[PDB]
Amino acid sequence: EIFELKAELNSDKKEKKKEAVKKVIASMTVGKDVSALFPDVVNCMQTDNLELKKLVYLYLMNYAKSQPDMAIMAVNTFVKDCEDPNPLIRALAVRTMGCIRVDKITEYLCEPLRKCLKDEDPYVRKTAAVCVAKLHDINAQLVEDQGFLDTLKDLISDSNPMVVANAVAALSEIAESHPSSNLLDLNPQSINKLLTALNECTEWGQIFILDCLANYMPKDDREAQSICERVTPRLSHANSAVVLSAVKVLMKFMEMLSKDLDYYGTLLKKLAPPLVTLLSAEPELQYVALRNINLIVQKRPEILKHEMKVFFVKYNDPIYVKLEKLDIMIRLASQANIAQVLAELREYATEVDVDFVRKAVRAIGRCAIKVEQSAERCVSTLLDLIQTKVNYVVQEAIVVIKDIFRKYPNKYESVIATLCENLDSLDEPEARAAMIWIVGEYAERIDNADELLESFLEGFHDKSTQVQLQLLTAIVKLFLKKPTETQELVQQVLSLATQDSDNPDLRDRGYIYWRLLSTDPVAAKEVVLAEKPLISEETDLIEPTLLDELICYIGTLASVYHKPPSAFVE
Amino acid sequence: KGENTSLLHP
Amino acid sequence: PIRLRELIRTIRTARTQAEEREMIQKECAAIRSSFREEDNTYRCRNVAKLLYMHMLGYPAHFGQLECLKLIASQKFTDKRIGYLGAMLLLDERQDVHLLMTNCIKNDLNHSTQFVQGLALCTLGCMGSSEMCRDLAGEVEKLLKTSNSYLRKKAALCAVHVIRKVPELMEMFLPATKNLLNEKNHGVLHTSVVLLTEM
Amino acid sequence: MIHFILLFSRQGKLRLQKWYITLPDKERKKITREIVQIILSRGHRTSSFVDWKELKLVYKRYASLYFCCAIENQDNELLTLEIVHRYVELLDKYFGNVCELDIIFNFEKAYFILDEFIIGGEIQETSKKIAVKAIEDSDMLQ
Amino acid sequence: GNIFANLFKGLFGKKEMRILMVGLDAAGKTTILYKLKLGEIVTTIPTIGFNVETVEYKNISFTVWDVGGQDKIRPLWRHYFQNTQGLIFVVDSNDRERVNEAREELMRMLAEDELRDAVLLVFANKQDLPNAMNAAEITDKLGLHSLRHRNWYIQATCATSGDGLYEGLDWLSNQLRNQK
Amino acid sequence: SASAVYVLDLKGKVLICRNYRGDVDMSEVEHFMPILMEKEEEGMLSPILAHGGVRFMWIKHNNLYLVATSKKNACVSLVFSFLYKVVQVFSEYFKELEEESIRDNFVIIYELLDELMDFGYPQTTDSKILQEYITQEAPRPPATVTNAVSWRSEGIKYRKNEVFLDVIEAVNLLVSANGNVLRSEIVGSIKMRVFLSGMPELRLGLNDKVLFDNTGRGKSKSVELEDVKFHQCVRLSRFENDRTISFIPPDGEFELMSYRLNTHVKPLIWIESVIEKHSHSRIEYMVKAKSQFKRRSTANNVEIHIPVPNDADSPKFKTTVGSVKWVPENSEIVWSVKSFPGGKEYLMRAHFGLPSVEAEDKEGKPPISVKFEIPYFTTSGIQVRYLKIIEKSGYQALPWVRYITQNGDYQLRTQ
Amino acid sequence: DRKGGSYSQAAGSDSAQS
Ligand SMILES: Nc1nc2c(ncn2[C@@H]2O[C@H](COP(=O)(O)OP(=O)(O)OP(=O)(O)O)[C@@H](O)[C@H]2O)c(=O)[nH]1
Ligand SMILES: [Mg+2]
Repeated sequence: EIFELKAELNSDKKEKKKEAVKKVIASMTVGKDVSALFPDVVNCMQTDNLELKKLVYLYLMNYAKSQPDMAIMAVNTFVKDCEDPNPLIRALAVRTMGCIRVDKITEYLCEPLRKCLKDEDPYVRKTAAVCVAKLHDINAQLVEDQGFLDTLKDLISDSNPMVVANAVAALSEIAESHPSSNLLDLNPQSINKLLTALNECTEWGQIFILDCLANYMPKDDREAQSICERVTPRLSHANSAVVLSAVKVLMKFMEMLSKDLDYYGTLLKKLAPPLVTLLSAEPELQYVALRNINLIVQKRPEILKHEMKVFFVKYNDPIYVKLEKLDIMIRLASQANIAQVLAELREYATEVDVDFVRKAVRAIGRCAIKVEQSAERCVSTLLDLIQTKVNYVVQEAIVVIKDIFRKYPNKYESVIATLCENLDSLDEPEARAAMIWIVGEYAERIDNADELLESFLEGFHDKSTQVQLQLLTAIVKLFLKKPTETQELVQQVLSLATQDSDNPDLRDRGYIYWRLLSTDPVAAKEVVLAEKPLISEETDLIEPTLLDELICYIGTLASVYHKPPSAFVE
Repeated sequence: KGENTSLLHP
Repeated sequence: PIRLRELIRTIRTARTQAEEREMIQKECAAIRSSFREEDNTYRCRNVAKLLYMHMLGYPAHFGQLECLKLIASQKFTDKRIGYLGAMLLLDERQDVHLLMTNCIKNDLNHSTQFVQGLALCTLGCMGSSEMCRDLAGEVEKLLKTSNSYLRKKAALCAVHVIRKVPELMEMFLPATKNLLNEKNHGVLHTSVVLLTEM
Repeated sequence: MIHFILLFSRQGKLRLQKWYITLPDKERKKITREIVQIILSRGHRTSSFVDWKELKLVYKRYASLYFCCAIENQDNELLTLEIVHRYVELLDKYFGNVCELDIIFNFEKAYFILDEFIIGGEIQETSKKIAVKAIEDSDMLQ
Repeated sequence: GNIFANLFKGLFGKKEMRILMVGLDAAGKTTILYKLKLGEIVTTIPTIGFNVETVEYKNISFTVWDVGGQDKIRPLWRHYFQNTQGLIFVVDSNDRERVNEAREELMRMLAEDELRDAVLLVFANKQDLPNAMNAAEITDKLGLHSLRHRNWYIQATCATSGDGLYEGLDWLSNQLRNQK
Repeated sequence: SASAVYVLDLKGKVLICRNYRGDVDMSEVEHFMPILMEKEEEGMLSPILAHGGVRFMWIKHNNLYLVATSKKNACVSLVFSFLYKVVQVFSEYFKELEEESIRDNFVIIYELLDELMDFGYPQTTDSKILQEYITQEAPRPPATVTNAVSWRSEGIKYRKNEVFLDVIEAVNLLVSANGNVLRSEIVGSIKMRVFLSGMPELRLGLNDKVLFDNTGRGKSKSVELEDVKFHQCVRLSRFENDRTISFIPPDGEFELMSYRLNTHVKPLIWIESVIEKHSHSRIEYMVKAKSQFKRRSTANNVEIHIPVPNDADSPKFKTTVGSVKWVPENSEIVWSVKSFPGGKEYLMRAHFGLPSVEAEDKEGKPPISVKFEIPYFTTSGIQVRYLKIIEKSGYQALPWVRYITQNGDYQLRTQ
Repeated sequence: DRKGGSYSQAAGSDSAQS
């Protein structure tokens, strides 16, 4: 096996060498440690066949880190191959030189990199730029000493527009890892030159060209208007990444754009068809499009005011896609489409996904809380969900009702009777605590509040800390409101939570309640059963500083994660 | 394979 | 009448999880169609396929009446298939073993030793709170038998009844008296286990 | 007694399953998945004894398909291993050169042998030849 | 296609038919089934589960699945209603207290869309004491005339004597089979 | 900015991997499978995985997951576009997407992967360009990639200049269970298979509403596409300037334009579904389909899928037009129709029993979707004006195009 | 013939637009 392969590789037969190389490649791909045969293949490296040269280069690249000492016998071969007349051979040699993770290998490759920097072939120029970028990433000091920054900068203002885009991407990558000192920013002539070559750049070069504009900050309305006009044709590109880059560039330029000028209105009008087109991309890109829309929603929410039908989650849509659609609908919910949102939530509540059902219930509750015009509709939907006889659905409806009571309890007295007998046997702490709080705060429309609380007092001392606190608060509120039917209940609750309750916070709360009851029961009504102020709901909108930063970082991994770029990288 | 082998090899 | 071996070979031939699920669904549909006509000739193959699917993680709610019907049958293979179905897919929480009490009582007095032993094993494996109440008398009757091959089964049934119904152990106090001279190792082990459980 | 005994392959496929405790189907599936994950995530020097859910989870596989047992903490651990070895020997004698392929094809025979050997989690046949003779006689009935 | 085999089978008799065993517990359903199958008054314990048997008469094998009238077995009667073409009801003429329960059970069973093509078959059980009602009083009490789209026939059968079983079997065969 | 892109398998084995930056260790792929298994078992599985500080974005392929591990905050959209381009290139080169071709063309696969991207930045993405320089059965790189026109190879010579167009129409209707259509959008598809000599520059011209309004002819039937996406060869400058669709057609089948706009017209097929399901006794399928399309248009190969019960068995179909077949694998009955002329009314009456034992858990109500495809029908009414085929040498072209209307997201909400 | 609509000849431009 290994001995036979070594003997075949140490032979003078081209067919045998090719067969040995193919076997070694197959073994390496299958999970075989062929690094021990790297020195043997070093001798059989300078071959006229292009197929064997590629395999040898791949083996050296994959066996360079494993055997750095054995990689010292390839500098001469790389130097010889760097002057090959065939552009493909030169490009392969340039790629292999930058792909070798050898500290002492890149030092001797500086001369070949300098020689290939001025390559006339656009593919050769792109390969040289890629090798320079790889060397700078591996050794920034080596790249600076070699002076490749000037060559990379001059590559942008040359021909080979794909080569220019490759050089621009390499320069941005070098500056991306740079500490921002000596940046490669260009004047408006550079931006105009890039825009002129933008229409001639390929799909990959278009992204590189648009990436440079993401860092440049426009300073004049005329320059911003020209940039917006140039980027407008980019929205009619079949490439999803190119469309996303153009949208991000337009959003960044809109920060300095003037709302009085008609350019902003035209950009907003032309952005909606782009968002609609992006929403119908592949499932892998659907999540990215949803994240981009959510990030840009907080910036210009009026752009997608009428985009509500497309936000509906399809039957075959993925769970991530459905969640993104639900989040977009919640963020884009409005009174105009309140009925549509309610219908979608009711339809979405009939699915078999427990997590999906919970997300739909949360979105419906958020929509009901945000818009008070649909409070009655939200209450009716919650009542229907509770009557649907679903444990998870019942818990979600109970949580929504409890949240609405604390937010809009002025007209919530018509649901206490319906919620009084609503299969209260559920032991879920989130639903149980919400029901207890609703009963305690709304202990006016229910004539059997004491009877209902009697069943929950059997295991008050061992139910839960939060549940016990909620039950104690409800008992105290009932005693303050109607102590004739709860005089003994309050004493029993105080005894259970004061003597049989070992919780520190719960014990302190029980002692405080007992002291208040024994000091001034009349004052307890104005102290315990007081009119709480308006509940400050947590705003879901991101901070303006983060929103502005997220506008520039469009299409990156941070946009999907909704985290700052420096808070997600390692 | 490994499935046709005897459980105890006896 | 698809054999269990053919179903196993077809399942092994499937690679994708979705493809395996589709094959299992087709097999279950075929089994349900065969059962809906009240088929009794190839019931053994359908029962084996359903048991394999249930063990593989396939639903078998519709294949509950077929096992009960095969249990009350007369074929030895059909009786074994029904007993296996009752032991595997039948439980106290299932609620489908309530009708099996009459079948167990009828098979409790069966002359065949394999049928009686299989019924006793099924009762022990799927002991219920109400099944033991209506079957406690039958278990005690077989505890006094002189069958070495059935003494262990009777002891196991009594132990299962005692574990499920601790209040029924009072009826086994005189049944195990004078049973320490059993020559068979199994009978002596069963008696010792019953005494330890008591 | 043995709460549940299941024979699972190395790849995770289950070749046998016999639970003496009535549990929900979803709960039983979750317990089986957890047991498979614990066995699949255990080394060869773990003593073949795991105290999972207050149950003596004893895992000892002599081939690619492994076997697991769940007994209460009231008896010695070596007894479970001895019973497993005796059952494996009895199955090998009844079948003859038992392999993974034969186990899948002989699932009904293996279940019948297990039922005739242990019922309700307790040992029912102490002898090795009497149980084999009884199994052969039952099979010959038809 | 060809139906020569079907004609040959039908020339010598091929039809079998089906039947069900329903009624109140201790109403002679098991005794009636034993008499129909075997022909003797066999003493049996309460029907905790069910009794399955077949009866061959007039070249028709009408299988009868006896089901008890116990509370734990009353809800189980729906399991035997699947793939069932006939149903036999056992009444307790000597059990006045259980007469209302039997009538309620019969009404509940007849109020199912699945059991719609099965004709009514009520057997006047407990026909051994003077307290047993006639073929009209039992039908009037059970309201058999108010069952629309149901072919119900009143037959009196005594478990100890066995008389009237042939008449009920003939009525059931006429209701099910309508051939020469 | 993925560190390394690798091709996985259904069993977790990596069919082929190729590191591009080297900042991510190759051993992180092994932990990807357990993470995916945990996410699937808990519902947290996502295409973009995250192994600590390195994100392993994966795409579910036909037989293996295209896992592209990344370390820094690289462009997720760019990575997805590169993965899609690689998948398209593999599909063009290899007709089968499975493990059969993964281990059979590794020698050319490695070269294609090396030439596609370097240092995480894709460089080559044209299938024809890649095949002209990398073959599985090497010369200098073609000048087409270096030249501006990378979508139309020069020097192509053909005996005849014939271009086959395809007016693909996707009729997507989202009818809720209440009977009202929520999402009714029709997405156009202008795909042309140009096979001529040279590199002609197509001059696309159609009865566009915007073009008609600009030219003053905004009074006839003009198609107003809400979203129109041009192909790679289509110049966006001309379209933005005066809607001039001038671009070099590709060598072969390519998508020039793809219209996308909402539809405010009635559905081509109106399906009324009735569920007379008894309580564990029987089930009724009162399915009635009404053809709202023009009578002159016939829907060929119409397959209206009606989801039947999961545990339903012994079903009987009582229909009038079209055969109904119940597929146990699909757990539904599809109302297959060979030819469905416009205005046709097909009524079906399903009847099957149900098991006595009730189901332990609910199965949901999947929507009912049809597979109707009526060609030679232009529902949108957009008519192509002309196609400006111009060549430097000068030749007479004979382009052809066919309008095909099919059913896309035509799902009807169940009751 | 071919399913999905027979191929039809296309013009070069809108002759009525000059
Ligand atoms: N002595 C006597 N008993 C009768 C007569 N007719 C009906 N019975 C009653 O019918 C019962 C028959 O019981 P079984 O053989 O077990 O069948 P069953 O009627 O379904 O009763 P269960 O098994 O308890 O459901 C006897 O217990 C009698 O009380 C009769 O003519 N004479
Ligand atoms: Mg009876």
